[PDB]
Parts: sequence; structure tokens; C-alpha cells
Amino acid sequence: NKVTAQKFKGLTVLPPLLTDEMIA
Amino acid sequence: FNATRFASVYAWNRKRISNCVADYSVLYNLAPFFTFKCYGVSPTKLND
Amino acid sequence: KNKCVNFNFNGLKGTGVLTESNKKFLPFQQFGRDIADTTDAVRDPQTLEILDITPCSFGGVSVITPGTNTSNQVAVLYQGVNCTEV
Amino acid sequence: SKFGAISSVLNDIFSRLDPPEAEVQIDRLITGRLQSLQTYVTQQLIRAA
Repeated sequence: NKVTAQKFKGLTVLPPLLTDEMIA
Repeated sequence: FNATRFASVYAWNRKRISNCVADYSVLYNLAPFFTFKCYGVSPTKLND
Repeated sequence: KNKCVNFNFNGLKGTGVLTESNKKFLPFQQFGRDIADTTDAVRDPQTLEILDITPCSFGGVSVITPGTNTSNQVAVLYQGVNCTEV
Repeated sequence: SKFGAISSVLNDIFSRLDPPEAEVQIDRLITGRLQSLQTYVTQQLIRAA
């Protein structure tokens, strides 16, 4: 909780391989 | 363009053109060697 | 409206999808820009109505494949898009 | 950013100018944007390290 967007220009963010649940 | 008497250079005239479609195809009926030199826009396509 | 079209509004050329706009800018205002400083909302000259401009659908495509030494079948991954819209 | 060109819109340049100097304007804009992308990549690499 303590830690906290539409780009048509060609900038994307890839999701990580490891989901948070697997890290937990 | 077809005015009979143009003003002197020091007291140059000013005219405002607005609210009208501007066709530049006619301007080529001037003396055969008229300089038509432009800055910032290509004279070939000033009709678009 | 509502398709990938090449539009020319008052000498302003572009390519995209024109949609009916719910934006409510004041009557004197003509154009609409964005964060990236490009026109995304426009007002038609013939009929004073508001249009939203959106770039046509695009994305990245990658290929999943085993080694060609053992097989030659492939799969296709379209990144960041619901493939009900491809 | 205009990067010294007469305008910062590609289609604007292609519509207001004939090629012979349109290549010059477009070249200026392209090289500026390419240099910006390079810089972004370089700082990304440093932060990754």
C-alpha cells in the first residue's frame, strides 16, 4: 500500500515475468 | 495587380485580403519574366 | 466517421479515426491539443461540431518458436491488445 | 521542439514546402529526435547497471 499514461508515440511497458503472488 | 497607378515606395500602400477564396492561377498572366520568389512556402502549391 | 481515414482539415493533414466528441470547449476555441502538443480534437469548418482524432489501431507482434533444427511451427503474440479487436 | 526547423510537424512541412528544401528540414528534425532517443537509451543503460 505504501508504494504507488496514454502514450500513442510508441512507448510501452512490458509486464514482468514473475507475478507478485509468486514472489510472495 | 491591374491598378493604373501604384504608390511611391516611401508611402507604400497596404491592402487586407480576407473572406474570399484565393486563386493564384491567374497571377501567371503577368509580364513573361515576372519574379515570383517566395519565402517559407513553395509557390507551386499556394492554392492548397 | 469511425474508421482509419486520411483527413485534411483546413490544410491540416493527418491519418486516424474521427469520433464524435463529448469535449465541451468554449465556442471561440477552435483546436484542441494534448500533453504531447499535438492536435487531437478538432472542429469542422462546414458544420460546427467537435471531433476526436485517434491514431489507428497499432501494436507489436512477436514470434514464439522452437529451434528450426527440430521443428518449424510458430505462434504469434500480439502485445498489449485484446485480440477481439485484431 | 522545432530543433531549428520552420515547424515541428512532419505533415506540415510536407504540405507547405516542395521537396528540395523539405529534405533539409526533415533531416534536421529526424537527426534531433534520433539524438534524443540515443540519450534516453544511454541513461537507461546506466541506471540498469
